[PDB]
Amino acid sequence: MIKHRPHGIEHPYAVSPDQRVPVLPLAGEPVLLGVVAPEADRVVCEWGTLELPLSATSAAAADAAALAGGEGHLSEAQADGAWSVQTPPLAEPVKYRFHAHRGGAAESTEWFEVSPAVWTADGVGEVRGGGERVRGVEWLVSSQGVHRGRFRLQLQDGDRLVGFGERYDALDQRGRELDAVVFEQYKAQGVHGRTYLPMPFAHVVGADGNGWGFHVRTSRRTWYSSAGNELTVEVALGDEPVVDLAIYEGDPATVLTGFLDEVGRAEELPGWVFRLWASGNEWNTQQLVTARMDTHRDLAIPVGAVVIEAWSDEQGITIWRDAVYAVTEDGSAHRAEDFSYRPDGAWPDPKAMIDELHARGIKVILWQIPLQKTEFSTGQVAADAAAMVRDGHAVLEADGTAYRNRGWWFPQALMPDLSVQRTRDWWTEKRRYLVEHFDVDGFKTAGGEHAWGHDLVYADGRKGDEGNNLYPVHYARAFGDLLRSAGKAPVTFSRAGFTGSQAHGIFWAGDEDSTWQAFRSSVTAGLTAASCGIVYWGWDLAGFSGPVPDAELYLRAAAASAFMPIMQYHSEFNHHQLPLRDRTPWHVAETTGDDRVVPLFRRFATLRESLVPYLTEQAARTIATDRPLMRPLFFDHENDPEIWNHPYQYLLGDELLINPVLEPGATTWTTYLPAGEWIDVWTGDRVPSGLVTRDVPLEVVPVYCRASRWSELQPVFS
Ligand SMILES: OC[C@H]1O[C@@H]2OC[C@H]3O[C@H](O[C@@H]4[C@@H](O)[C@@H](OC[C@H]5O[C@H](O[C@H]([C@H]2O)[C@@H]1O)[C@H](O)[C@@H](O)[C@@H]5O)O[C@H](CO)[C@H]4O)[C@H](O)[C@@H](O)[C@@H]3O
Repeated sequence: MIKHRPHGIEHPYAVSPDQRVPVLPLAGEPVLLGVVAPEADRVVCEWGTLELPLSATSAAAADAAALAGGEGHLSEAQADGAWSVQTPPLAEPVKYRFHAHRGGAAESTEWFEVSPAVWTADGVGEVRGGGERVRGVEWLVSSQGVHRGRFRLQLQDGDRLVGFGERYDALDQRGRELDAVVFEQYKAQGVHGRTYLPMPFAHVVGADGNGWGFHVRTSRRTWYSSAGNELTVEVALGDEPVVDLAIYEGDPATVLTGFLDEVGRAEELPGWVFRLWASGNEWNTQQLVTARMDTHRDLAIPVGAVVIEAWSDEQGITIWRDAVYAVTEDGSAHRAEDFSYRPDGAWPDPKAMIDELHARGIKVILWQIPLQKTEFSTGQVAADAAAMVRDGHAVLEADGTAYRNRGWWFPQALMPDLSVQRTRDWWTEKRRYLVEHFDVDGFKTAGGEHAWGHDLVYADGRKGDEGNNLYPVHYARAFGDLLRSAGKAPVTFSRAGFTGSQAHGIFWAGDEDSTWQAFRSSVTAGLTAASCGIVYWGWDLAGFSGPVPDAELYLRAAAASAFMPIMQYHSEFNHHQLPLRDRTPWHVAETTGDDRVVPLFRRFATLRESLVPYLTEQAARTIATDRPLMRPLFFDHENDPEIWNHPYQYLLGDELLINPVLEPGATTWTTYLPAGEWIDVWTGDRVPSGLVTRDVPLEVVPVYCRASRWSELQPVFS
């Protein structure tokens, strides 16, 4: 047997051994041809009129690590039935196929074709809307059609580029190469410069004149680079060679208003989301969740929400673990009364647990994935999978078969097609009893990045090249709507999204190690996301992955996060080994032996509770004025050049300036205070504008209040 798939697995940053590299060669480029034929003595390619012998070797891989989820998931530095050959350069369309044989038994692949492409300024295609800001329009064309547009936006000296969704490497992207595509990068997002939540939108800000911004209106992939005075924008295309480009003019907030008016905006969430969120993945039973929350109560560390990740049967992920019930063969949803819960099960009485948590004022959030596992051939999970295919609730391959997940996380799983209302209904209907009976307050909607390939088909008419980036938006929206339909606020908690995600729930920065570098990246992620209109945002403070963080990093992160839109701690699945990897304050104290951790965390959490009315009012202003909640200084201060030397500072709402302590061992910290009158919130003293240095013991993160509103904020800090 011999396999060749010209596009391959379509990992957006990687190639697979069965494919053509590159998929679309420029004219003059050679192409590398991979093929997988596990048992073959010899493999040849019939390439045009030539015959090209294949060596046994693969492309390549550092890409196989990538296909396994990247370095965070896999090493195994090394350790495949793969063959490859490099062709002559491509001067024209070539038809090719492959011939292989094992010891005198031969096979032939189907014919394939590849047409070389060239960049040209000549064409019927147009870039609409950029006015005189756009120069150098070119199109990437082949005998097949127009594949991509490209053009340049004029920049002025002093201009910064801030935007592009949620970014972990830098606030200002000028001088860098980046793209916008939804991808799950497992940790080290800043290092790779990738993101779960890209947007083809940015602020152009800081030149003497008034600033502006742009939105490429596409859900297809886009690429960006800036050198000298130009920003280069490359746009993947569908059948129509048109790029529609929106330009917004004004101060940064007004620029944002134009964008959000077009693509959507946050609505006001209940004030309780501003309290502390407690989480960890290994709280997998009723006993564990109640024990952890009891410890919160007993240590007097206030918590407003608890996330339960492994709550479920781990199959369909819509039923409590150990619940007993009659499987519905037709794949229909269950009523609450379908279920009974055994005394010895993982969750003997989940309603009583939730009622008690509610009585203490703690909200409850359940984990979700937009995936139906196929690895089980029996039970409810299998009945629902069959129902998805039968009734058309599954995202489809070009050939009409159901898409099977190509990623490393739950491979082969189906994706519910959330692009249309009927399937959004069907999928969330299975979760309805959780909200209506069990009174669950939210969903942590994890994942959403799983759709790979350009020719996938969605029921809304879109193909995968357009629709795959949109999928996480549909995903958050679906569960938001479930909550609304039960009369509850649309609180979804999501890592992934795209243009339009602004209007659905809450977002967290995703998976990271516990390191100062990850801490710094996360701040940048919140700042850039806010610049694009993502209002309720948080991260896993001091990281959820690997060994428990040291006291210093933990407390630095906790202090800063108390000043961020969403304060949450979290911990990754450890295989239930001992010792625990919990990120709870008391387990961190236990692990480090540091007796400052619990009392100082308590103070931060206690101050946090006092900040809820302020955060609530500021959130409402953010939603009304589009001036961000976690606010880079260029929004109010844009003509001040000095602000760009302190990219990790921000305004929390109008009145408070925050300066996270981002390095280990720091006994002092310097803050740049822009034009205005300031007050150190810890001493209540007046402070002048400009650079200000103060001591930073662990109980302090630098915070300053506008003098005129300090009367309102003073009780919070007393
Ligand atoms: O990159 C894929 C994935 O990696 C991590 O999970 C790998 C893990 O998946 C399966 O076990 C999971 C378990 O890890 C946990 O997942 C909750 C987790 O999901 C997201 O992060 C994961 C990594 O943990 C990432 O997507 C999310 O961002 C994070 O906040 C969450 O904590 O719990 C679920 C449910 O119990 C479990 O299915 C798989 O079984 C396991 O073998 C694999 O190592």
